[PDB]
Amino acid sequence: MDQECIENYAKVNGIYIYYKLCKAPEEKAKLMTMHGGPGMSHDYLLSLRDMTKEGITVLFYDQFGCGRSEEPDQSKFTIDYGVEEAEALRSKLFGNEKVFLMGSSYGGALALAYAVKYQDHLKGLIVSGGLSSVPLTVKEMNRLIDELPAKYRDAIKKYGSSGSYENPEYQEAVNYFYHQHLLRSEDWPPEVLKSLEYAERRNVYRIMNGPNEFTITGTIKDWDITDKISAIKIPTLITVGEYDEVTPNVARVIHEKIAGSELHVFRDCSHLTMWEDREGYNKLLSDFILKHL
Ligand SMILES: *[C@](O)(CCl)[C@@H](N)Cc1ccccc1
Repeated sequence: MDQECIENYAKVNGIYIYYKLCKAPEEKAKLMTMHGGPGMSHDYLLSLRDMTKEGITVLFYDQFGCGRSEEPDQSKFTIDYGVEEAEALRSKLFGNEKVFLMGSSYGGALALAYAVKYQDHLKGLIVSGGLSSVPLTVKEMNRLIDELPAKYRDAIKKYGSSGSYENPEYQEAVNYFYHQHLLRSEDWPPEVLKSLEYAERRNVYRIMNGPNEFTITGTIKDWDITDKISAIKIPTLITVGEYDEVTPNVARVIHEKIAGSELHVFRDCSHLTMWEDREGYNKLLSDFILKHL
């Protein structure tokens, strides 16, 4: 069964980053995880921790300016910097071993940007609810907004149009959206709540993402590397939910570009598929890693 994890606060390429590694028994493969946001934390991905009894070691770590890690210079708020951070961590920790990469949401996109440069260091890639193009995901989310009942749809196009995010009606619509496309549940896990809490307390989510999940005005609103991800040749497991805020259509684009890549859609699921179907999610990412051992 579980055997706790080794927590540390090491110095990466310039800044102090927090990480939590859980390895063995009978380790077969090592796996690094990248939370979403931007500006969240490993916390909400702690369900993937169950894969250790399946011989999978997991590396949970808060990215720059996230969770328990120090915030770098405002200019370092880019995805290209996260990639340099990831590689530095994998190396000054695992040496020159080939590790499996797992990215969730923004982490998925980051995970992709990683493979585009350091795929040779990876043995496999897992992109869950991720994206390769922000403008695309934005276009997809807008549809979801229009598909929401007028009671909330209008509130999102009104108060979200006058900068009135502190409005209760609007905040009411944001919630309905989250309980529909972010996480389908009434008893949200603490891990998620902590990562969400970390998003409102730091500055990354603010400066890179925006007010909320469906109102991106940060510094990635134009990010798009679709014409780059085609160069990835390693085994890729792309998962996405049915009601996923980052539609399976956006997951489809990634599927095309990556040859031989798998694509799995979780019915009755949304964005955080980690808690909606923990056993099935982990099982899928587990067998994926074990076959491409
Ligand atoms: C994920 O990182 C949430 Cl865990 C998500 N915010 C990424 C994203 C979605 C839509 C637009 C930009 C980023």
